[PDB]
Amino acid sequence: MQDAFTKAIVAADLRGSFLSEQELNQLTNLVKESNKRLDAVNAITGNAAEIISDAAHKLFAEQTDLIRPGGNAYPNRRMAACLRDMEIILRYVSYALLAGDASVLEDRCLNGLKETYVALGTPTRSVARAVQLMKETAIGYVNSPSGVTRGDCSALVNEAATYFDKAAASIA
Amino acid sequence: MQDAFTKAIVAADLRGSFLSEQELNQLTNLVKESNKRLDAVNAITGNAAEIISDAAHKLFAEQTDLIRPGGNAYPNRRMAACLRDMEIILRYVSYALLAGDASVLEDRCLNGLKETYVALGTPTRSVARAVQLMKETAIGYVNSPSGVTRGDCSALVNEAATYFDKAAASIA
Amino acid sequence: MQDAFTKAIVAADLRGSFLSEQELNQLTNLVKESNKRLDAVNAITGNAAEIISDAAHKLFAEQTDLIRPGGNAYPNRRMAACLRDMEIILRYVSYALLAGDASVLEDRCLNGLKETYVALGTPTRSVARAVQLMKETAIGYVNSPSGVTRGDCSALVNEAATYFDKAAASIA
Amino acid sequence: MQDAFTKAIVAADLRGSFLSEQELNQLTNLVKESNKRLDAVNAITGNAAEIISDAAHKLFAEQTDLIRPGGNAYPNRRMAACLRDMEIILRYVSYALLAGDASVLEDRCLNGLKETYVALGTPTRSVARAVQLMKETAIGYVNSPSGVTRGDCSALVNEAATYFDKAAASIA
Amino acid sequence: MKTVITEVIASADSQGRFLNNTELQAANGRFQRATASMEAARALTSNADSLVKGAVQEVYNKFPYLTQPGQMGYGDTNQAKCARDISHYLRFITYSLVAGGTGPLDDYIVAGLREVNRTFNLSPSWYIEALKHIKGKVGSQLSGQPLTEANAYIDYCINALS
Amino acid sequence: MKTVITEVIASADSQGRFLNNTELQAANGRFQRATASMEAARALTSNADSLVKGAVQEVYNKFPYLTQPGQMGYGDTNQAKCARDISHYLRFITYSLVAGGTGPLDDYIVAGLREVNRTFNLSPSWYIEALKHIKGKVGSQLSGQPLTEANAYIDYCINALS
Amino acid sequence: MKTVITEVIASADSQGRFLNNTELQAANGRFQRATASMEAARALTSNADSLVKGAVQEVYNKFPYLTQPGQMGYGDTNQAKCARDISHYLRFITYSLVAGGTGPLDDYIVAGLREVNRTFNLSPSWYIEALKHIKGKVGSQLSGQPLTEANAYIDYCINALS
Amino acid sequence: MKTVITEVIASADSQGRFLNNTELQAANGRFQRATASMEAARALTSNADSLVKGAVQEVYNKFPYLTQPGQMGYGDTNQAKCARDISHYLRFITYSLVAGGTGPLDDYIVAGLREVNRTFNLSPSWYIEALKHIKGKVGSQLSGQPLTEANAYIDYCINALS
Amino acid sequence: YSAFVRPADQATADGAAQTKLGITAIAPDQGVELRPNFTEADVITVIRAAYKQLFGNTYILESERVIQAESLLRNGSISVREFIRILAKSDLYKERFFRCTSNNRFIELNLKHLLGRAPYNQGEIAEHLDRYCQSGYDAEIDSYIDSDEYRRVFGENTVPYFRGFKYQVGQSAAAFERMRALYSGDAGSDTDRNQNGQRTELTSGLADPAQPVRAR
Ligand SMILES: *[C@H](C)[C@H]1/C(=C/c2[nH]c(/C=C3N=C(/C=C4\NC(=O)C(CC)=C4C)C(C)=C\3CCC(=O)O)c(CCC(=O)O)c2C)NC(=O)[C@@H]1C
Ligand SMILES: *[C@H](C)[C@H]1/C(=C/c2[nH]c(/C=C3N=C(/C=C4\NC(=O)C(CC)=C4C)C(C)=C\3CCC(=O)O)c(CCC(=O)O)c2C)NC(=O)[C@@H]1C
Ligand SMILES: *[C@H](C)[C@H]1/C(=C/c2[nH]c(/C=C3N=C(/C=C4\NC(=O)C(CC)=C4C)C(C)=C\3CCC(=O)O)c(CCC(=O)O)c2C)NC(=O)[C@@H]1C
Ligand SMILES: *[C@H](C)[C@H]1/C(=C/c2[nH]c(/C=C3N=C(/C=C4\NC(=O)C(CC)=C4C)C(C)=C\3CCC(=O)O)c(CCC(=O)O)c2C)NC(=O)[C@@H]1C
Ligand SMILES: *[C@H](C)[C@H]1/C(=C/c2[nH]c(/C=C3N=C(/C=C4\NC(=O)C(CC)=C4C)C(C)=C\3CCC(=O)O)c(CCC(=O)O)c2C)NC(=O)[C@@H]1C
Ligand SMILES: *[C@H](C)[C@H]1/C(=C/c2[nH]c(/C=C3N=C(/C=C4\NC(=O)C(CC)=C4C)C(C)=C\3CCC(=O)O)c(CCC(=O)O)c2C)NC(=O)[C@@H]1C
Ligand SMILES: *[C@H](C)[C@H]1/C(=C/c2[nH]c(/C=C3N=C(/C=C4\NC(=O)C(CC)=C4C)C(C)=C\3CCC(=O)O)c(CCC(=O)O)c2C)NC(=O)[C@@H]1C
Ligand SMILES: *[C@H](C)[C@H]1/C(=C/c2[nH]c(/C=C3N=C(/C=C4\NC(=O)C(CC)=C4C)C(C)=C\3CCC(=O)O)c(CCC(=O)O)c2C)NC(=O)[C@@H]1C
Ligand SMILES: *[C@H](C)[C@H]1/C(=C/c2[nH]c(/C=C3N=C(/C=C4\NC(=O)C(CC)=C4C)C(C)=C\3CCC(=O)O)c(CCC(=O)O)c2C)NC(=O)[C@@H]1C
Ligand SMILES: *[C@H](C)[C@H]1/C(=C/c2[nH]c(/C=C3N=C(/C=C4\NC(=O)C(CC)=C4C)C(C)=C\3CCC(=O)O)c(CCC(=O)O)c2C)NC(=O)[C@@H]1C
Ligand SMILES: *[C@H](C)[C@H]1/C(=C/c2[nH]c(/C=C3N=C(/C=C4\NC(=O)C(CC)=C4C)C(C)=C\3CCC(=O)O)c(CCC(=O)O)c2C)NC(=O)[C@@H]1C
Repeated sequence: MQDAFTKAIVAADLRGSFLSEQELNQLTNLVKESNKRLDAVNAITGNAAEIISDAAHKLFAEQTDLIRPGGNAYPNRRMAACLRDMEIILRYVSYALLAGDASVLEDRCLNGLKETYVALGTPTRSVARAVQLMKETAIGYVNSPSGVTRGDCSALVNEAATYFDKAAASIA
Repeated sequence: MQDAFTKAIVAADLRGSFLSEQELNQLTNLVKESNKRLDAVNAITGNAAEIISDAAHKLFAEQTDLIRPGGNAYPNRRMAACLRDMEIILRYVSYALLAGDASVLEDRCLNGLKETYVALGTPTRSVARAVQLMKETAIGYVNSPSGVTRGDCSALVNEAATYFDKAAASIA
Repeated sequence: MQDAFTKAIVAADLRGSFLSEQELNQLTNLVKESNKRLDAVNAITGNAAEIISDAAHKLFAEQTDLIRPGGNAYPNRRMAACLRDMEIILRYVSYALLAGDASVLEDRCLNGLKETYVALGTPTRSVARAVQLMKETAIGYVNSPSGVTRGDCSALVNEAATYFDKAAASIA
Repeated sequence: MQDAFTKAIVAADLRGSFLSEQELNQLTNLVKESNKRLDAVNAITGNAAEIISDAAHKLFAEQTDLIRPGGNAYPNRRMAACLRDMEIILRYVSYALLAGDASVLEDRCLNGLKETYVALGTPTRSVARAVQLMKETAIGYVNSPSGVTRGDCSALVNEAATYFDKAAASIA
Repeated sequence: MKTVITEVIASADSQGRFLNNTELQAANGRFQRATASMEAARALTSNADSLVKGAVQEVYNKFPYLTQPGQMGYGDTNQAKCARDISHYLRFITYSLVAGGTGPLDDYIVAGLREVNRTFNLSPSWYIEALKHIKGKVGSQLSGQPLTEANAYIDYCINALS
Repeated sequence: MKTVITEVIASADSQGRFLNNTELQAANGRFQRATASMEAARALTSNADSLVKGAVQEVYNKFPYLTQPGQMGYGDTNQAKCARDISHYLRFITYSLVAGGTGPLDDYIVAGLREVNRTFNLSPSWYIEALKHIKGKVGSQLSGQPLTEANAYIDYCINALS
Repeated sequence: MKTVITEVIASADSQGRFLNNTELQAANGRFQRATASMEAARALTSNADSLVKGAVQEVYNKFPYLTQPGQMGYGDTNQAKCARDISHYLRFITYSLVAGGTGPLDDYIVAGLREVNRTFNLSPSWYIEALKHIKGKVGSQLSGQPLTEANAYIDYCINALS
Repeated sequence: MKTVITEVIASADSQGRFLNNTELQAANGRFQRATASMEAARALTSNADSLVKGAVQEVYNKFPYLTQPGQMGYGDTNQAKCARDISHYLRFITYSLVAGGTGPLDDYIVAGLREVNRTFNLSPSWYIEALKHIKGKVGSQLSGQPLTEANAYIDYCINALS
Repeated sequence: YSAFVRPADQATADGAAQTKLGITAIAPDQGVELRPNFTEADVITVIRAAYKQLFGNTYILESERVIQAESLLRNGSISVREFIRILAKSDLYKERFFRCTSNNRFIELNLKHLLGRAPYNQGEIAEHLDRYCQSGYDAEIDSYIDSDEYRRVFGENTVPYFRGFKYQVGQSAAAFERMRALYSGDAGSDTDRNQNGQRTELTSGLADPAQPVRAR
């Protein structure tokens, strides 16, 4: 796989050099944030079931047809899949968030996904929509926890967003 | 898979409706013919070996080269394959005939068949020919049996033909 | 595998003889009962879930320990297994009932079941108990259905019993 | 698998009780030693290759026959095995040492080992000997490291021993 | 999709052999029965609606609290859905009668049943009642084999739900 | 052994599911047919002998040279065997009618047919004639469905032999 | 059973390599955290009972009808069970805190959760409330990391239940 | 590449489950340690060169004959290479400290070490000395945990080489 | 509201049952699946596993290991089931783990190495025995990985696992008993090189009438 640290290494390797002092200071700082980083992840995982449940409800209220005969979320079998999918994407996103790198998400999850969806006749648009719906709910938790020391998580929040968005984009 | 009944269902499903009374009456009558339908199938299966044997003889009387060194049916090994193939196709056709639907035949059997033949360098034309040869012999039995209650099987006979022909066409 | 018909055949084979007229009349009558036979099976399958559910409740009311910490049905994971098992046994029994022969049941389901149970440390006795509990409930349905033409099912009822019992015995 | 913590849990479970305060204090203290515990492991892993190399030399100086034609360590093939084996055992021992529990070692490593050795014709006694040879060398490192804060590791040292010995015993 | 006809083909196909007498016998069975099956379907199809109303209703009697505010049974949207859903179950049942196999049921309703229900917190119980109530009504309009068939399928779901 | 009943069980078993309506429908088919099947068996069983004589005989007419010295058809031992064998074929056929499946045939006759025949240099052709001649005779004593059934099975062998 | 320590061993074992620095780092993490974990456990263990009462109770407020005759919540046996069960959940949670892994939870509670619940018609919902109510109480007796830990595990179940 | 963080993800991923508390604990460990790790790297990076010179040198003292004509240690090209190589080892070590895992080492240095060395007739021994000499020097510039970390990794290679 | 809980009598627990059989985590199996983008390490771990599962758990020397099959995994172009086909088509497996043991022996051991199950019935063992002369050995092993259930579970991109010693569907009796015989202790492994040569753990005698009994 890859993650923030490993990445920087790899770059350095091809130059053939020891790590730049500048570059260390990226990682040094990254460390400092860890604690924040972690809690973020924890928040997602903790609320997982809900995040999904929620997003779904809203997805189906919007695009009624998906659940109607002839739509893509009908019948049960399909419905199930659609739920499962959302979850998966989420799972990955989380992973990334911890790693501090998109890769894992892109490689295992997003790669080829669009085409699959196309071949099946799944409407890519709707999938993307769902991803966002999820995003917002998720951030909701990340950003409003209880019993955590109060401070600024923005930096992490935005990175979270980006991950969701890469997802949305590549699916769409 | 699919067959006549299942099919009608599926259609109805996408409309989102119960089966129309009109539509039932298609199936109701289809049932009535069963007995005829069955015997037809029985006749094929009963004579199977022969049908093939026969068709082959005629195939090779026509296209002498197939059996000559450098041809496609030479040597033994190849010959064997060619016989086997014919049989298979037949097998499927039968299946369809029972189901009351092309699908099974198309999906399991015909799909990709042409391409195979191409890749091998098997002359698609000749294959098609064989299929017909078979067709005629087969009908021969379907239509002239022993101990069966005398009646009109035409309807079934024609449907049989069609199946053979879909085969011929998609191979060719 | 085996069943009532096949069985009689096999016997006849070893004698080297055509079937006795007497012997035919066993099978002839067996046929007549079919309809009854079938409904019996149908009743079990129809109520399956319940039969089990019921039996379990009673099993655990009796042998409190099984469900207590350190017992064999504790914790959840184990519990699950124990339920699953009961079901299986039932499933088989049904099979037999249709066939009109113990064999199927004996071979796939019963043979070496005891030993398994032993190796695991599961108390064979309790298993057997459950089987009976099931038996009684099952018969309950077989014998008291709704919308069926009223007549005598005893013959079948008893044969059902026997199957259950072979089970009980070989487990125990 | 199992380890010190998990173990205590399991015990508590069968009693059907919450963890004793007394019992917590076993684990609480166990934690405190962690740092020591860790370094111990680190020392083994760090010296691994050598520990073995060493032990072997001594093993073969003692039991000359093993390396002579007809012996068990001859020819190369066998020799290799014997080396590999030693290593494995070691590997496990280490694992245990970290876990704070014999189990892991007993189950994966020692279980069935005697019987294997028997079937092969390997002289169990010699194997045991090797294990000890290893033990002593290993302790050597555990107990005399460089750059570590000075303190008492005896407690750990002895537990280490025991693991080695369980090995020796069950093989022998 | 699992029907008598499809299966025998499948089995024949797997072994790699022509449909022989064995299978045809089986098929014949399906066709003979159909006459009864078909009848049942015509009966359900006609009374659909009325069955649906009755069922939905029942559920509420059985579980009053559902109709209270803040619950699932509350507010028309949900009621509409509840209706729709049961319609579906029925729809499929008819299908299955006609197809002469559980197939239709399996693929639409059963497969993925659990997870759907879990994620939306639909209690199987409810559906069940619906069905039972139905079964009871059906037990008047039909009789003999037609009836028997109707039951089988209805139940099959009960069992799948539970 | 392959009969209708055994198969559905098998299929049910593989999937790991209870016998549902689907399979029972199939079974029913087998049972309804049996009445005809059974009749046919009673007819063959009775005329057995006569059919056998006629067949054996036929074969010799068809292949005169067999009866010449130094051939297979020659010398009583061989004739006895020839008789025996055909008896068997018949025997099994009856069985299969009753069992309601090809099963009996498959396991006794068909499986390993080729190699046996190869190693002892029995020409399939012969048997075939026997059968055909039989089929022709049977085509008098029987009628309607009973007949149809008889044929199916007889043929099934022809096809297996060839 | 899944704890930090067991896993790294497992991973090390699979690859067939000694525990190197990589794994130890991980282990160290578990140990540092333990101090907080341990604290939490001591707090839950002590107030156990009171938490249990409160939860059970809550459930009934949330779902009044349960206490009505002919329901599940009704009649002492059931109440006893209900109590027992929740106790368990709690018990395990403590365990898991101490073990430093979900392991204990997974193997006792989670594995087979669904089917148990299905066959006995226990609605996950109930348990959930119990937990939530608990979580709320715990959110007073504890603070900082100790708290955080407590939550994690409690939740983990919520998610498994739902 | 194997680091703490990557592994837990991997394991989580395989099972198909979310990262739960178990893994996070592990991660936390990695992060706490990093501060020491990072320090060590800064120290090695700075003194690199000097360490390298010293090592190369050492090797020659240890194995005088290498510097004789017709040997490997002889002629500048070889000396240059020898230097380069050790630089590499060092480089990677730093990497690994920072990455918080053996990963970097494994993939660059270790995998395929043997065969390379065999085909070019590089004696592991040599490298080893280099390392040891290094380790000794490092044992001055560093202290406490920073040191400990440095060692671990240095060794890990010794073991891989031997 | 008694909330009598109590230690109970037996006090078996989760763990004790399996330790009694001695599975020590062989019965529980965690499948390993390859990915189109994978670390070389991830390929290594797969190779590691593959070797064990299909081999006796016997020692494998670097010389023994076939590098050409290992090459290609990194590349792609070899399905992991096809990778596993290359092994056993290997001389290594045929000359050792095939020659010594009787036809019955390797059938059971294949059926173990390639699939967790021990053989449910005498007839299916016989089916492969029909093949021995019927067709070339390579076909018969090919037939196993080509068999449906190999495909059904861990069909593609998955190392085979000893799913035996848990409930698998359609296990005709003595699943556990036979498997108990066929798996020694976790450390213990079938040995190409062994005293008394190599004989079938499972009694030829049985496979129909009784459950097997074997040293553990
Ligand atoms: C960010 C979205 C929100 C937020 C986060 C936040 N957390 C901390 C500090 C800590 N958080 C943890 C949590 C963990 N560390 C671990 O090792 C684990 C896994 C076992 C967890 C769950 C820890 C230990 C700390 C340090 C001590 C403490 O929290 O008291 C901060 C403070 C800054 C820092 O980086 O230390 C912040 C801001 N707080 C919010 O309100 C945000 C919405
Ligand atoms: C016979 C009428 C003619 C003929 C056929 C022929 N076929 C092959 C080889 C193959 N043909 C097939 C057949 C099928 N593949 C499928 O998927 C299906 C349906 C399930 C069929 C009908 C395939 C796949 C092969 C390749 C593998 C095989 O063993 O068959 C050959 C031999 C090819 C070769 O190069 O040896 C032949 C000859 N060709 C003739 O000469 C006839 C006109
Ligand atoms: C059609 C190609 C030829 C023909 C057929 C024909 N068949 C019947 C009637 C029946 N045929 C069957 C046969 C089967 N039913 C089964 O269940 C099976 C499998 C065991 C078979 C093989 C049956 C049972 C019947 C009903 C009774 C009977 O045999 O008469 C008819 C009569 C009309 C009808 O639709 O039933 C006919 C015409 N006859 C021809 O002239 C064609 C050459
Ligand atoms: C339930 C009535 C009693 C009980 C049973 C029980 N069984 C297990 C575990 C297993 N049971 C089996 C049995 C089977 N193998 C087969 O071939 C068949 C059908 C022919 C069956 C029914 C198997 C294989 C297992 C082991 C693997 C698994 O657990 O899935 C348990 C669990 C105990 C354990 O640790 O394995 C139990 C509880 N015990 C009770 O509590 C009841 C009295
Ligand atoms: C015995 C425990 C119970 C019982 C059964 C009973 N059934 C019948 C008759 C029939 N039952 C069926 C049912 C089927 N036949 C099939 O083909 C299938 C598969 C699709 C089924 C499920 C049928 C068709 C009949 C014939 C008509 C009828 O329903 O009566 C009887 C009558 C006697 C007999 O069949 O010989 C009886 C007695 N009756 C009892 O006492 C129990 C309730
Ligand atoms: C025992 C056999 C010998 C010994 C050990 C010893 N260690 C410490 C203290 C520490 N050891 C470590 C080491 C680790 N902690 C980790 O997290 C890891 C993995 C990344 C390791 C390798 C740490 C961090 C400490 C704390 C600081 C320190 O080094 O002192 C002590 C001090 C007492 C204590 O309880 O920690 C001792 C005695 N020292 C010897 O002389 C023994 C032969
Ligand atoms: C009736 C007893 C209760 C009720 C029903 C109800 N259903 C939903 C939501 C869904 N219902 C289904 C069920 C099906 N959809 C299908 O496609 C099929 C198979 C053909 C079935 C059986 C599904 C899939 C859903 C999920 C989302 C959706 O349907 O759009 C709800 C809403 C729950 C929510 O939170 O969204 C309700 C309320 N209504 C009542 O009043 C009863 C409690
Ligand atoms: C009759 C058309 C011709 C004939 C036949 C004949 N058969 C054999 C030998 C065998 N024939 C069979 C056939 C069967 N035996 C069985 O058990 C079964 C299945 C129930 C069948 C169908 C077999 C197995 C043999 C080989 C062993 C044996 O001795 O029976 C012979 C003798 C040839 C020899 O060399 O042994 C003959 C002559 N006899 C004729 O005159 C016809 C040409
Ligand atoms: C509380 C909200 C509800 C309640 C509980 C209740 N439970 C049962 C039965 C069982 N409860 C469990 C749960 C567990 N058993 C375990 O081993 C574990 C893990 C440690 C759990 C969580 C189990 C196993 C059962 C089923 C078997 C049994 O007999 O206990 C019942 C009785 C159900 C019955 O049909 O006998 C009840 C009532 N009681 C209430 O009032 C709420 C609805
Ligand atoms: C120094 C201890 C001795 C020495 C060095 C020397 N090395 C080679 C050749 C190679 N050494 C390596 C080492 C590396 N190359 C890499 O890419 C890596 C990992 C990043 C390492 C550690 C390799 C791969 C080679 C082979 C390729 C090459 O030779 O360029 C030589 C050359 C030997 C020859 O050409 O036969 C030498 C001389 N020489 C000394 O003075 C010391 C004894
Ligand atoms: C070395 C100190 C002594 C020694 C070793 C030795 N072992 C074997 C053969 C085997 N070793 C094992 C053991 C294990 N299996 C495992 O999985 C593990 C770790 C969990 C171990 C340790 C096995 C199964 C074998 C069989 C290998 C095979 O069949 O190829 C031998 C060779 C004997 C043989 O004929 O194979 C030897 C030499 N024996 C000595 O002589 C030393 C005293």
